[PDB]
Amino acid sequence: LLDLIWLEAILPKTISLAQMKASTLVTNQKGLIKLYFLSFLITILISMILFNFHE
Amino acid sequence: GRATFQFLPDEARSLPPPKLTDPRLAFVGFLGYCSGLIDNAIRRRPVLLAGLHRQLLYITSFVFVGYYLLKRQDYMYAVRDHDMFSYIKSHPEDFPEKDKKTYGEVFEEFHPV
Amino acid sequence: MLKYIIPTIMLMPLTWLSKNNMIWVNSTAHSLLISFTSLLLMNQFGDNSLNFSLLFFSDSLSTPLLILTMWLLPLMLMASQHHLSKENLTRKKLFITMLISLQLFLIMTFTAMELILFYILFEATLVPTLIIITRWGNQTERLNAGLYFLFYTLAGSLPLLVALIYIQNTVGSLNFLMLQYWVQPVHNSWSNVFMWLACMMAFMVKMPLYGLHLWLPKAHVEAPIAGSMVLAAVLLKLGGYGMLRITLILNPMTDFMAYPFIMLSLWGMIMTSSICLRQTDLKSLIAYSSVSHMALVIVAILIQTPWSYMGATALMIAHGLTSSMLFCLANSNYERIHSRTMILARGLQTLLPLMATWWLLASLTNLALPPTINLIGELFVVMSTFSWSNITIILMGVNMVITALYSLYMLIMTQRGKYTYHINNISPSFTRENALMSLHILPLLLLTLNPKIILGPL
Amino acid sequence: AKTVLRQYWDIPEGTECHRKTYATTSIGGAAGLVVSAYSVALKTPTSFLEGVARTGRYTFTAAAIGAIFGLTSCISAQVREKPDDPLNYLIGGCAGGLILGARTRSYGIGAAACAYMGLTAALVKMGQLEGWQVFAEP
Amino acid sequence: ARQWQPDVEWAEQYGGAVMYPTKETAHWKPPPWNDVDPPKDTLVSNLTLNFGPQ
Amino acid sequence: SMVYMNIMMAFTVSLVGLLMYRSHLMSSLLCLEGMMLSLFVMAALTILNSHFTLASMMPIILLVFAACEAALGLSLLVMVSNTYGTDYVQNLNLLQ
Amino acid sequence: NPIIFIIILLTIMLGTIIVMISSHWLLVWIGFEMNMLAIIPIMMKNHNPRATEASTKYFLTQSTASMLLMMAVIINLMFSGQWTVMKLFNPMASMLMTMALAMKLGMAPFHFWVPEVTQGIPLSSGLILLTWQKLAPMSVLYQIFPSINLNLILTLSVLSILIGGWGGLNQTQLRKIMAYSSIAHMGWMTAVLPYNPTMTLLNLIIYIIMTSTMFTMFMANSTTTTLSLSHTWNKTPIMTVLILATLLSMGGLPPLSGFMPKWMIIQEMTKNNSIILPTFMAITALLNLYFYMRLTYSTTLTMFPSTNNMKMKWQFPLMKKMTFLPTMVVLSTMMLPLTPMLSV
Amino acid sequence: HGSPNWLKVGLTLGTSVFLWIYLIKQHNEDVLEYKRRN
Amino acid sequence: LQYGPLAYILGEKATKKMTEKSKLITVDGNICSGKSKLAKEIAEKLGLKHFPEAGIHYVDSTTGDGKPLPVQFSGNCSLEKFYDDPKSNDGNSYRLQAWLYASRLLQYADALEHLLSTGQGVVLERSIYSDFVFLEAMYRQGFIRKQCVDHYNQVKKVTICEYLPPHVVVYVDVPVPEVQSRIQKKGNPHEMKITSAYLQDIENAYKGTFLPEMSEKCEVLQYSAWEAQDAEKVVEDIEYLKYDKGPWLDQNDRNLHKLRMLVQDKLEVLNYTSIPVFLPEVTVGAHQSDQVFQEFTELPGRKYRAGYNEDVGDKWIWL
Repeated sequence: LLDLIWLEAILPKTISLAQMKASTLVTNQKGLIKLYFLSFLITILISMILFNFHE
Repeated sequence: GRATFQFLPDEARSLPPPKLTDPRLAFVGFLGYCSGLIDNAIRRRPVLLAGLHRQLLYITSFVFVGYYLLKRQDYMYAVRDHDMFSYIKSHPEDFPEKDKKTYGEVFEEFHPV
Repeated sequence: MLKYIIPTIMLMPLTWLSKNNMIWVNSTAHSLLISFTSLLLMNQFGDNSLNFSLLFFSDSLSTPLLILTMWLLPLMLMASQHHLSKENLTRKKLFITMLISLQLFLIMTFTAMELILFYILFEATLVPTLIIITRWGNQTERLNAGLYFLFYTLAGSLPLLVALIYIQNTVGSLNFLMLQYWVQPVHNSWSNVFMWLACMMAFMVKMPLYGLHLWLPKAHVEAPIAGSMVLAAVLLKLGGYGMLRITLILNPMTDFMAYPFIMLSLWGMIMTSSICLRQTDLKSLIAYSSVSHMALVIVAILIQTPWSYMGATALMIAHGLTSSMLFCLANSNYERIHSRTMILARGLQTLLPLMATWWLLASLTNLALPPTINLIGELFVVMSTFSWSNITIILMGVNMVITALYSLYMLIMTQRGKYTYHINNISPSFTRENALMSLHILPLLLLTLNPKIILGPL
Repeated sequence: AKTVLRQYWDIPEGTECHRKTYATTSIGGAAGLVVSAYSVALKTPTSFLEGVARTGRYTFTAAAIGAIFGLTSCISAQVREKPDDPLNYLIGGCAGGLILGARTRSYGIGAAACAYMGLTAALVKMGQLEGWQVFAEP
Repeated sequence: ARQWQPDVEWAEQYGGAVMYPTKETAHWKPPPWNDVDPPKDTLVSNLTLNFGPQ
Repeated sequence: SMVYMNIMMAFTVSLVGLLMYRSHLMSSLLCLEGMMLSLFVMAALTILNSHFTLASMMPIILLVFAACEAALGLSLLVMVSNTYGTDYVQNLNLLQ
Repeated sequence: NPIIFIIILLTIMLGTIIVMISSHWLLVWIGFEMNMLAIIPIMMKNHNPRATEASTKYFLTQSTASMLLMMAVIINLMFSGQWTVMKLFNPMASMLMTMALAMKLGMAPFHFWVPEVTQGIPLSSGLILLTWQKLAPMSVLYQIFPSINLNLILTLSVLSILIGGWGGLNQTQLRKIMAYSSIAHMGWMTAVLPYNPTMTLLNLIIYIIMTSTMFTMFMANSTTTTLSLSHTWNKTPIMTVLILATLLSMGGLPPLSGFMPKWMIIQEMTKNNSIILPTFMAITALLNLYFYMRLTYSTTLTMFPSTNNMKMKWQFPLMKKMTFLPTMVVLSTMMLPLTPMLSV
Repeated sequence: HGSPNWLKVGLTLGTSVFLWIYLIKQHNEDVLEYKRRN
Repeated sequence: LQYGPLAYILGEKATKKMTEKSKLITVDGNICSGKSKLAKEIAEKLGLKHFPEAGIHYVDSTTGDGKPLPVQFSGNCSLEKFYDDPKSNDGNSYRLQAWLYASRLLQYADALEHLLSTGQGVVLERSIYSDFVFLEAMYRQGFIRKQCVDHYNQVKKVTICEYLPPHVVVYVDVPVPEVQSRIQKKGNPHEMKITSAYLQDIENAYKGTFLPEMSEKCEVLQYSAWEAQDAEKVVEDIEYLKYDKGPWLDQNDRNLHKLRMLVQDKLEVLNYTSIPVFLPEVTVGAHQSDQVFQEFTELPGRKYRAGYNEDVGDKWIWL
């Protein structure tokens, strides 16, 4: 009730934590060649505003 | 570091050379001795003591190449220390002479349990 | 080691080079012959110290620990042949060669001359163990247990490399333990916590605390043919000894934060043996005994100042021989009844009388009956941590209470009768079944005569 | 930019509890505009409007963490014993994380938002306390 | 026989469309075992010029 | 002078939202060939007042590849319409 | 068709030599211009309508990634007019330089260049030819090296393995599983490039070897992970033992030689009092190993060889230079005291 | 009977003797080129 | 048939052997009608190497020397065991059709292999297209299921991509289903009582299913009578020889055609039909199960080591 629960709850949470976020990065990369390039432009502008990159 | 784009330059003459019966040169080609046995094992030979003419010339390959490779490895450390010791020899202000003090000077911590 | 590794690699092109079924007798013949040569140059003298040859050996001078590593390849081949002999000879030649390939790296380990030679050999294992876990088991929960055996051992051991390379270019070079005469102390800071903590935590993942023991009843429960790497995995757990090499020096003055490792591993000791008396899987019964009185060394290393190193060394090879044989008692008596359920094996002690002594003289070493190698080990630990604080006799005394009721519960389940079933279970414990069950107690009670061989520096 | 940190790490140091949490909601407020938002917005094309609001809508949800994240520190910096400490600034971790715990309901997120944020909270001010430098040169 | 559990379901749970392990989502396809030519639609009714009373 | 700001403002005929989007992909390949003459001119204004005497062969060679480049890219854009009849960049089958 | 297939294939490596043999930014423009001209036929050969709709997604990604480079040249043409390949004399140029060239090597931004091409090209045969295009711009970052902003080259590289790692646990198609962990092995080498830019090439020469030997193993039938089951008991059981050895080597385990780079590359990353930078990445490539374990749990445990089909005949493909690849890609960890004094 | 190709069987036996004698002459020279230089 | 790139740049194999002697011909027929009464009789005059129809032992009839190994290792559904047509079984009666299709495909993959190597015409008995005619009365008689019918229907669009069609394809003189007496009077003790649902249905399935290849550009030469017997023997000998070049091809579809210039119809079929292990390379089975086409992992996964004695018969040292 403890040795198989609250030691097994915290670290095999990490198995179910990364695979929750390994699904948001193939199923939101679903094609959309229109939407590759709208997202390259956000990356190219945010390098101008953010930090050291022009300095 | 001068005399650019050589495999190994002219000035490597005064290095020993790395003569044979060194265990690396035994080991270089020992993996080739293992590799020729694999070369039969991929193809359903089914020998594992197959044609020796394929099982030879792997030994000849690695040992010759690995010898001719190691002549610049011992060069590059020899040219490494050669430039460090010169910069040690000039600029004594960056290299002081420390004082020799025995254990009559130090009062260390002292932490017993 | 001048050449102990050099004959034991020559064992490897002998097995495949052999004939048919002679491959069992050819390997076990020559493997016993190293046990003279292992003893031979070693056990020399002896007063500061035996640096052995070169950058490859400090001879395992004050901690012998290595003769026991060389019994086992001529102990496991006679054990593994029970249910292995249905596969192909091409895979039967494999399972002997990787087992020798596990003994090769352990031989350059424990001696190792360095701290960075240690790690690359500390991690040179876990590849030939994992092959014995995944292939050659029983029904499933092998594969997740093959992954729980990783990712604890490997997640912890990578911050060693960050700290050991950090020492190698900070203070001289770590390459020798005898260039460790110049040691600057390590004070109380906010970076020197982590230098202590990352260098220590990768050893805790093998010899477990009460936390992070979650992989230990996974690999031992679901386990190869007849304890065949389970005998190896009990040595490998106590082959994480290197905290004795590190923490004696190399941040010597940090006891300030020992306390979350003391109380976690001193209260966990009194509980993780208590949590096993309701086990129903027999091989998981032993698997928690191996948690408890292994974790007594963790409060015996961090508490320094010997009369503990007298005992903390003797406890590493106390159940090196005991917990090996208990797995061999359970790798046998499973070939006949095909379950590891402890309920089912009743009606015994009439059918197999000759092995009744093998149950008791196993379980009489946990009761530990003071003239053995066991209560010469605990009673130095008891008289050590008494001098830390007097109150620690309570928890460690109740440790002695519950394991008395614990060991007999495995004995007394066989003293019943009428057997109700079982037209099988005929085999009257053949000549092999007693031979590999012997050579355990035969050195175990022998060394109790002059156990000055089993001592640290100290 | 880096000068925001040169007005964050320089002047207050525990005291002046309004300008501490006025500047420390600028940084965490700015990251709500970030790539996460960018990505989702682009991904769903939203609509002519309402859609836009909804998209940002969650960016507004995000804002709020850096509002309390000085405030939990600068209250508890002076009231106890008047340094700034690793145990001082630890307190801003959990309840600072619990904004993400309060919304998008807890019992599986919120305490895990509490626990791990408290780990990464104290190490930051511990960083300059030992003089840690991430992107360095010889 | 006895040795372990090499069951059938370990092939279909690894059954290759997208390896759903953290949710069922908008899966791609059952991708083609041969080389990839589903969309064969290339045809036109050619031009119908009358060179008549021109 | 201001003859460089216009034209460095005119280099933003890439602008990436209109470098692959939206459909009728010929509209996107248009500004790929029209991104030249913002490089062919921006080089030619610099080599010519500052008498380099030799680097002015480089604006001649700047066209010769980008013509052959875009001609290759226009070959494939027939092949997307040879299989369909419409280019329509919201064609997507091979996911990522 | 046969002779002209060499002349196309020959000029691919002739395009990348001029990238290396150059003292002049105009010639490095021509160098990997014509590579983007002479890859497009190799994409085609069997004319399938995914391949035509894949090279065109390949094409314009490497037209713009070309085109920003010539923009970066003409900026520092205005500033001091020297055209030798060296430091770029302008932070508005070098910023536009590095994150233009980050598309051809594709880093973690400029994302789907890597999976969307390599998946579903019916030429899975090779497509080992995508090791030249990882080799040409690395030969450009060896010179530009003492002029960068030191934040952008790390932020593209810290994101590199954190998102090249997560991306492929959700996969079956083993071309994508090779396409992923190809951004990750571009993450380890450009995290180091500001600090001692040699002991970067050590990681690259290892990466050519271990990846080239992975595709040659794959050229019996293998398409999908379920097809990676059905050749242990059918084709050759020695293939199953070999395909175990390279993966466990490419994960970085210290009994093999994919642990050769890291072991050396942390000798350089600390020694520069940067400790929190490697401890993030060294623990990040750990779930880059859960590709490989759970891939080795397919072939090496006899997982369901059903649908009885006998290959009663021998194999005659061309496994060229295969007998010497897993003898320098596994067993070299003892035999390299100085590979970094030959390559240095 | 035996039936090899009988063409290259010996080229492997002829390349090594070309390689080794080229190696040893390069080695027995360079063993003296140390003292000839030093 | 090409041998690598190096031989191919010196002498090509598209057309210097096929001097109109391609003439790739097959038959369709019905049971006991077009077996060898007409098919095997015409090898000469036209020089046509006959190939047999089918059987379990075709893989045993290659790779050697050469004697057929028994039905244990090639475990199929056993010609003259499936005549019990087990509508309720373990089973499986579909597992015959997998090995029926793969023994079919290797004949046609050696067919094209033989032509460009030599230049001879080849008569086949039943091509790869005949296998679906059985499935019509395999379906309506209750000894098959669906989700097995679709499987080879999915293989058919996968494995058949490069196959140039046959040329003067003969539907043999077939009766009005007099086969009920032909299956009895000609012996055949296990080919037995099973009624018109297997007789009439495949006969209706020769007409409406085989018609598109019969309406493909290669002209057919169809008979429907008792037999040839010197009435359709010479008439399908002489006037098919006039239909070999003259009345021969319309869209031409098979010529080793206009890419015969060391191009994709010259080598890239004659290099992908050599070494016939890449020809049944997509003959890999189901996703996982299919509930009929299976083999267990270690029993009968242990029926492989019995068929793997030394794994290659003879090769010795020193070579």
